[PDB]
Amino acid sequence: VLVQMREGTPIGLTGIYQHPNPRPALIALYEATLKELQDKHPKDSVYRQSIENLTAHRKQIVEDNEVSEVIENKIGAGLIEEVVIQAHEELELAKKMSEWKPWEELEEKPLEDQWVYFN
Amino acid sequence: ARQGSFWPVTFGLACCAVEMMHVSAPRYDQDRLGIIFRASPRQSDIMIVAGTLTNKMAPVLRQVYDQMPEPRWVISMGSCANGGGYYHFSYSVVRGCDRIVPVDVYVPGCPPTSEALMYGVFQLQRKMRNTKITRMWYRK
Amino acid sequence: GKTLIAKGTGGRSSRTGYTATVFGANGFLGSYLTAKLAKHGTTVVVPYREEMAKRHLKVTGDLGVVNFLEMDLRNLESIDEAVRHSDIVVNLIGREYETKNFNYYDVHVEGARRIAEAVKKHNIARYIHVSAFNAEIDSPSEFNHTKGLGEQVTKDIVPWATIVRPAPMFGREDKWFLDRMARSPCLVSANKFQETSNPVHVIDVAAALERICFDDSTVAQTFELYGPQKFTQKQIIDMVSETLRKEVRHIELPKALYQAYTKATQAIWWPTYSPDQVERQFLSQKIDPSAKTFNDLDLTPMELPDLMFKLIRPYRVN
Amino acid sequence: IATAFAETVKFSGSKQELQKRTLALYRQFLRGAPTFADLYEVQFSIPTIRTKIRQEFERHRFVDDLSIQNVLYAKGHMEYQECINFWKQQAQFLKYFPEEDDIQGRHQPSNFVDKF
Amino acid sequence: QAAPSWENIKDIRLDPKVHVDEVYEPIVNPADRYLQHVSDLHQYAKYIMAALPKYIQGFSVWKDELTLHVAPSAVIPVTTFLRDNTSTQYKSIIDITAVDYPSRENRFEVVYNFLSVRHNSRIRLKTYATEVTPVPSITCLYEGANWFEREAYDMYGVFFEGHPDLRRIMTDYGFEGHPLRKDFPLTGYTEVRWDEEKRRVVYEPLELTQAFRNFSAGSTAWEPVGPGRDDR
Amino acid sequence: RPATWEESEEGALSKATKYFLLAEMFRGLYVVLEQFFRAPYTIYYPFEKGPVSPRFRGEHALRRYPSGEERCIACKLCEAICPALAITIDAEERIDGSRRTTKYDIDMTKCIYCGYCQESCPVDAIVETPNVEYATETREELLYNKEKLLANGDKWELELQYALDADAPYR
Amino acid sequence: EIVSGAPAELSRNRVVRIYQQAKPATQSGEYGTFAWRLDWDIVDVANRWENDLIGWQSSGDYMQATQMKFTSKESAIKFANKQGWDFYIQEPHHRKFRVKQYANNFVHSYGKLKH
Amino acid sequence: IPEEYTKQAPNRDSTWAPAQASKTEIYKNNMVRFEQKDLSKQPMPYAGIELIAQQPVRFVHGNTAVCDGANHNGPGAQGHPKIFINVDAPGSHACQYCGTRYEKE
Amino acid sequence: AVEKLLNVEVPLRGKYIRTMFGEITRVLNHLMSVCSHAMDVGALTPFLWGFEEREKLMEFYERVSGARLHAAYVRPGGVSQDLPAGLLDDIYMWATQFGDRLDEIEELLTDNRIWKLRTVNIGTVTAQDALNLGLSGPMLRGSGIPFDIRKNAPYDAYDKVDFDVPVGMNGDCYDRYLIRMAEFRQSLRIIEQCCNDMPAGAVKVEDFKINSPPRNLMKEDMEALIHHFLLYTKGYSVPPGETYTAIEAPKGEMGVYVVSDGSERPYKCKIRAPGFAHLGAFDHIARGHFLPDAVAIIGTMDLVFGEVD
Ligand SMILES: NC(=O)C1=CN([C@@H]2O[C@H](COP(=O)(O)OP(=O)(O)OC[C@H]3O[C@@H](n4cnc5c(N)ncnc54)[C@H](OP(=O)(O)O)[C@@H]3O)[C@@H](O)[C@H]2O)C=CC1
Ligand code: SF4
Ligand code: SF4
Ligand code: SF4
Ligand SMILES: [Zn+2]
Repeated sequence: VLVQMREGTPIGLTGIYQHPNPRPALIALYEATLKELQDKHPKDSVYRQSIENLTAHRKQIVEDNEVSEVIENKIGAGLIEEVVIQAHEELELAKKMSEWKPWEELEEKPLEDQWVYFN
Repeated sequence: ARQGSFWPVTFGLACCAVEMMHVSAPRYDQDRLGIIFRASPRQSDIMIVAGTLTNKMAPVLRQVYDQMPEPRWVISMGSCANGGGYYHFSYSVVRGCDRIVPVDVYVPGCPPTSEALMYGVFQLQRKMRNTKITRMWYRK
Repeated sequence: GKTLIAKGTGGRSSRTGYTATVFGANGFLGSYLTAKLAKHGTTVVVPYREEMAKRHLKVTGDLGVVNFLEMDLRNLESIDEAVRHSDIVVNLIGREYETKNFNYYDVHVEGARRIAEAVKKHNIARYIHVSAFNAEIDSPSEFNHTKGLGEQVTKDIVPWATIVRPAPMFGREDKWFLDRMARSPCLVSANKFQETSNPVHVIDVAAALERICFDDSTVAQTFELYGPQKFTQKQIIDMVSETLRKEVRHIELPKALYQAYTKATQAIWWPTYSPDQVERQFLSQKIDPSAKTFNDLDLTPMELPDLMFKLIRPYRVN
Repeated sequence: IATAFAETVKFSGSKQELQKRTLALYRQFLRGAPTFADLYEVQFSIPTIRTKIRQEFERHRFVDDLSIQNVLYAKGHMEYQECINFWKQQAQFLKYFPEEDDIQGRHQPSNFVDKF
Repeated sequence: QAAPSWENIKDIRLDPKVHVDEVYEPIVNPADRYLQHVSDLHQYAKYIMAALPKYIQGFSVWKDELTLHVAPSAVIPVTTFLRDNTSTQYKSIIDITAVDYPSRENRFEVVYNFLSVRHNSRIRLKTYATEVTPVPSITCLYEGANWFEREAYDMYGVFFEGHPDLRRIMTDYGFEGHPLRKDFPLTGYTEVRWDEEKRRVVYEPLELTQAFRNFSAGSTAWEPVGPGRDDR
Repeated sequence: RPATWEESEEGALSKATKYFLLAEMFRGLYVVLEQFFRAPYTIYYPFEKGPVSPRFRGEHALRRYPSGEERCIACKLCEAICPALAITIDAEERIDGSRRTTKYDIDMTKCIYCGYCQESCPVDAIVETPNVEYATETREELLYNKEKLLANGDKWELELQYALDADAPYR
Repeated sequence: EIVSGAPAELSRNRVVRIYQQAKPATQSGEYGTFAWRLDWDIVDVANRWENDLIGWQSSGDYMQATQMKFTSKESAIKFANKQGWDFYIQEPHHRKFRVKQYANNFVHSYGKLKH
Repeated sequence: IPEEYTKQAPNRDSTWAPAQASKTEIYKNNMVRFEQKDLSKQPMPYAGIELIAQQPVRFVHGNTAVCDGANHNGPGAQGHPKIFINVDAPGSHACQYCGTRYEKE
Repeated sequence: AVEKLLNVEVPLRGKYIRTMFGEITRVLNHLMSVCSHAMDVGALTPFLWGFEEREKLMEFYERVSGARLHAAYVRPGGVSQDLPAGLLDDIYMWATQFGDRLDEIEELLTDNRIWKLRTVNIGTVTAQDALNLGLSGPMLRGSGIPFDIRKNAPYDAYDKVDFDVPVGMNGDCYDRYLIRMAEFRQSLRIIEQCCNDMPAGAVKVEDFKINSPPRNLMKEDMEALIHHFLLYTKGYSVPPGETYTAIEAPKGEMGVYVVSDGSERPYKCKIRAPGFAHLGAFDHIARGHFLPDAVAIIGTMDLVFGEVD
């Protein structure tokens, strides 16, 4: 229910307005991300153990720090509004990744003719 | 009078148009001679084809050429514009504008100098000085 | 002159080697025949008289297939030079009006005699001379009288004389067949306001002249290029006014009263409607019973009206 | 984020559906013929356009694979797209129309003797 | 400042302007800047391999850049990822185009170069498509595609799928054929234009050039055998 | 990410003055008037000429030696890099034993003036001129055969000698 | 089979050649051995005539100078039937093993002697 | 192919042909388009066949003759590259870049 | 793209002269872009004043190249030839006045109310969209992402020179104006320090297997002749494989994608042009305007259509 993906008509840095409450919206997005991906596809896959662990790491640094600036210098991304914008779409990415199940075997073997260039 | 004012219309397709607008630059100015080009094929006299000439362009070029009054000349500015030039071996290039429009003064080379374009212009005006149209009404 | 397989090739610059020379050719008919002639790889010497009018015949071919020489029918040496190197030569020549320096004589009689004398002095194979329709030796249109004299002179010397007599022609920028229909401020003439004859389309004239100018076994025959079917009168003006403007407005003036405009015509900067045209308005196609046509040279020339739909259609109302 | 005359690219599977789709394409491509004659001012008539369009589709009546017929459908609908407005010009447009004979003169009667 | 150019204050200098010595350009290394980055990038490719093992084929690393081989029927789920992951925040595409090698039965490899913004890191992604069968576009993900894939279609006839306005840009509008296929040569089939008799109808012919492109058919013994390098 | 409210205190009615009458725009008029007084830059091209560097490219004049035996040897290196294939050569053993050019052909229709011909003819026999002496009315007056190029080198080698003697220790 | 993107009538008219490029006899070196070549013939009336103005050789073949470089002969021929025109394949010719004792410089009773 | 001529030009300063297959006839050279033209279009090659007979033979009492052709005013190397030729039999006096004749004496 | 695919590196003289030539080329490109832009907008004087020193930059090509604007001067193996002396002496005296005249053309466009309603928040392209459009270069940095290639993937000695990159704040055409007008007075610093730091060394590549021999000893040596001969007959050997290389041309990121056979000639070359991507983005940008808006928004995104294909 977090409608603070991106705001409207305020003046932040690069053509994307400033969200009002970035910490509660972001911690709700991390909670929803952990609720979706963990309960859909198995913990065997490296993809879950990567997205999940990075998600918990970001969750830790958000839930610890207070201002919207120290969280930047620890998060390794750009602006915190843009951190929220980034943090939106992996929820929908894992949500799509429910479908087209990638942790299965490789569905196609090319003929090995296709991957020959020279020598 | 025809030799004095002498304005073209830009057709101006490529690099050779960059040298054409260098003739409008202050170093080798057009307006010290009278060359004040309009962007309109009826108000024009001569039609400088500059740049290479695609296969795709050429009907538009001949349609521009036809809506142009009768004392008309054509300058082929640039090697590509005459005898196809540096491409000449494309599927999509026209091997010289001699396949499209009749030309009265050629101008050689990829991009010819602003010097070169003005030298071609003075050679065209030197041709104008031998037009002898009134005494050709008298049938000399 | 001896050659290889036939005329019609399938690609430009697969060049022939036939070296032609076309007189006139700046104006009306000589556009399309050298357009058909340089299209298929033949060297053309086209002489001219006006420098600014010769330009639009250059783009028909690319290289060596169009050349300019500065002829003039006064100068013997110019025409002498003009067909030194030629192989075939046609002359479409002759204004439809006298100039301020030319008679109707010696624009296709002694003008023809000079160039045919150059032909005989150069042994040029395949001399083709166009001449007018209705080319009699009678007076009434001294144009026609002079064309009959010209055919007589071209048969006096040079038995290599393929004379061709086209009808009134029909093409883009028709000098006095459709320009007096298209612009037509008040087309007013023809005391006999009907009773003309055969029209022939111009590209069919050019195809006839092309298919005569290369094949042999046609030396000294004379051709007349008949209209395909209709041989129609000035009622085609009505079909011209089938286009919605109907501005044609023929006012059918008296004959001797019409002379004054023609006598005005000699004073003007530009030619208008000189009186041998007015006299030819009293004539018709005195069609030769024995002259080979499009059916002999294996062509079928196109009809009038459906071609006129294409040919006059800038000039509609909406 | 736009179109020009709703060019869609989505090849179906079944050959019946591709049949119906080419059929509706043929209807629009045939219906636009007086619009073509208006737009380009040809000499010939609208039935000449119609018999040549029919000729062009009879050129590929007996093509087997639907997975060739897909890109043939794309070529057809795409040249309809470039004909329904004034992208093509009449010099570009006459490349479908071997109209006149008199350009050629006498030529090959498809005999061996007159190859020589 | 002052004292710059003309209307001169009579002050200038074209003297004593030198550094005279003998050069000391001590170097031999062709490509050693990249080896730490290549060792990082192997491991990054191993991450992408283990993360999405269904849809990917073998990675291929070369000289500080990266190329992912992808089965062609499934590209859209790959590029929902890898554009738009947190750890792979690329979001900026720089090239889609095609390359024929008409050796193999599949004929046209289709090559994508993508660009990161947060990470300053390029990537390449390849599929293989035949003239017969299409591969889907990537215009569903972003809007920078629908021009480039027109360019790909025009140069090749690599037909696409799921895409609006698959027109021609890069050729003439009545021109069939596809140029960057190595089928038809430089001259093209019909490329002439002339306009004399059938007036202004600049209609083509069989393109008969004035001097043919006399080729380059020389070849020496053998170029080189590569000094391989991998992290592992 | 500078927040930069910037609501108030830009000016105190001076803002209405600068907006109201065109002071910022009258400034540009004063600039172009001050530019009006200064020097022009036209070069009367029939009578004067722009700067011609020695490495500038021209019309392909063939050099010969001192007492020149037609310095081109048809070595074909200037063929194999003309990037529009504007070079067509044919060669033969001439009567006196050496090899010479039977014909030498430059499509000045399609000479890009890359100078690679000059950068590779080892005896330095084809040379880009500095002369812009051109503007023929036919293509048939552009297709330079051997005689045009030998004539063009015979018309000037003075200028070419100046050019090489400022360039050949850099080529 | 209909051609999808081949506007010529090449596919019914000409004979094309699949050939291994021959080993040149002048140089030693064998890089032309490791290709396969597609080449259209010049069996033509067009067939590179002579110009008359400058004297180049203006051809009439729109596809005179064209070479594919393939990998395998059967991949070559699967392409050649896929795009579908009449071919002719040409088998290469190897060089046969012959044992070369450098010591071939010894005789019995025999007339002829060499360097 | 017909009868016409304009006697105003031989081949060059040398009278006959310069080499094998370099003709000087004009009718085969398409006399159609030489007309109305000066003949003072450029016959400027002096046919370097004549210019070796201009050149005097140089003598070297060694056995190997160096040839450069480069000037002694140019700052850069401009002559043909350093071919070493032999002067051994009389007759082979031919630097194949310049045609300067080197005889052993 | 080629010398990356050769595993060679041009010496330091070559990198500095290609960098300074890249930045006078950058001055030339942004100058002609702003001039043609302002001519389409309507002012004629900035166009002609800018071409007045474009003619001096034409000479600075001409004293190096063989022509005025086109040049075969860069090679894969470095460049063609070292500079002449009076060029390097003169180019300082040029750059002495170019900042003053750049201010002179700057004073009558940047400040006026025309260009302030003639250019407003017009053609606003957000960064979320601009990354999704395949835009680059000046429009990208106008949309406020401090990213180019030169400071971020430093080819050819931009590493070694103090180079500051302007960043937009609003994604309109006005910051796309002002970011070019800042890149002028950033490139002039580069011409300054490349006039200072110019070393002495080989300006081609060091060996002669790959580019060209020196023309002095190509007439005193066997090996120099065989390298000269094969370098102009068969080109040269290139190792096989792919590469892609992008630099920020002054119109945006130009990419070159080259698949080399392992032979004399490139098996595939695909260019990549900002004038082919920005043109592709044009429809998404142009909506909700008028036609005299669209004339300016052509010239902002550097639509010189000789970089389409
Ligand atoms: N009503 C008609 O017009 C008909 C035409 N014909 C015949 O067809 C022939 C060609 O028709 P068309 O194409 O309209 O002719 P044109 O209107 O094109 O004129 C012929 C060209 O030859 C030039 N010319 C040649 N000799 C002279 C000369 N002594 N004096 C002045 N000008 C000369 C003319 O002017 P310039 O010197 O300036 O180039 C003109 O350019 C005509 O001669 C006619 O006999 C037959 C049936 C109907
Ligand atoms: S003639 Fe030269 S300058 Fe003009 S477009 Fe062609 S290549 Fe460019
Ligand atoms: S200057 Fe360039 S285009 Fe001209 S002939 Fe020499 S290499 Fe070819
Ligand atoms: S490079 Fe030299 S030897 Fe070779 S063809 Fe040209 S002039 Fe003759
Ligand atoms: Zn010598």
